[PDB]
Amino acid sequence: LSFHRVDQKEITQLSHLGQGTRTNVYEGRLRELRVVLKVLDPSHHDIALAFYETASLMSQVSHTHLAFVHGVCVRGPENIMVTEYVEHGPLDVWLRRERGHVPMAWKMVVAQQLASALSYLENKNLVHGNVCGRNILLARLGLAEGTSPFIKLSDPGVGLGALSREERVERIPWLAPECLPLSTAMDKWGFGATLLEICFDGEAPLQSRSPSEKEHFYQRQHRLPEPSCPQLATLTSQCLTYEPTQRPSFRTILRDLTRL
Ligand SMILES: Nc1ncnc2c1ncn2[C@@H]1O[C@H](COP(=O)(O)OP(=O)(O)OP(O)(O)=S)[C@@H](O)[C@H]1O
Ligand SMILES: [Mg+2]
Repeated sequence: LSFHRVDQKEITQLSHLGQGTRTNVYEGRLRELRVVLKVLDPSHHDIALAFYETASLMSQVSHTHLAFVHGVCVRGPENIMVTEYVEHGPLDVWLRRERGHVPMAWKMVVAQQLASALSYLENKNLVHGNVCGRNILLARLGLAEGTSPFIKLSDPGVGLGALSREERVERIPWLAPECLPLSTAMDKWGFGATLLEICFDGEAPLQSRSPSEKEHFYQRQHRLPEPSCPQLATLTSQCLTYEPTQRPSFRTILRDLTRL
């Protein structure tokens, strides 16, 4: 309910960027700010409500590493979330294109930035539910001498609670295992999975596997792979622990990363 209604006349739709979860995403302009326009598919009212819920919740938080949500445009039957365009796009796509050339120090800066934003959300007691490399956007590349990367975590889109089992399974291994059959504990697991994804240059474990085989992995409660670095491995394994209450707080995660 508490979100800004963007007028259709204030937005200009440019190029199609990709399909998202129940969406098509376009570059746009907001009268001018550079934005993305997330056009909801024709949906049951409960999906639209979950879409509105995200826009409302995201409009009331602020963080240097959270992408802005400008509001929602209702254009006839259409529902369009209007969010900040982040210059260099998704981290996973970028890492895959740049693989082999990204130092561990760079990855540790990015990790700390993400842990900072999630520590703030944990404090606000706000569930994200879609922490993954595709949703970490690069505002600054930080490869050049004297530079440092700068990320922004985007909104979760249609809230996890409204999605089907099939699309929850597709979100494995970022999806917390307790969510397969809503606590901020789930974002600790997504963080851990995103750290693995980053360490492996944008390739998450279990992505060459079928949906039924991802589901089976969780049902057997197999442990996800560890990175080579034992301190980093200690943190990822702690985050990627099946019992949610055994996952460390983001205050603790943040402290551990700062020493790395
Ligand atoms: N904030 C942004 N800035 C720049 N490009 C973006 C942004 N958000 C999305 N994109 C682009 O749009 C494409 C589709 O984005 P997705 O994140 O897959 O869509 P989505 O509607 O947010 O669905 P999710 O993340 O499953 S809830 C991405 O591959 C990016 O290239
Ligand atoms: Mg997204």
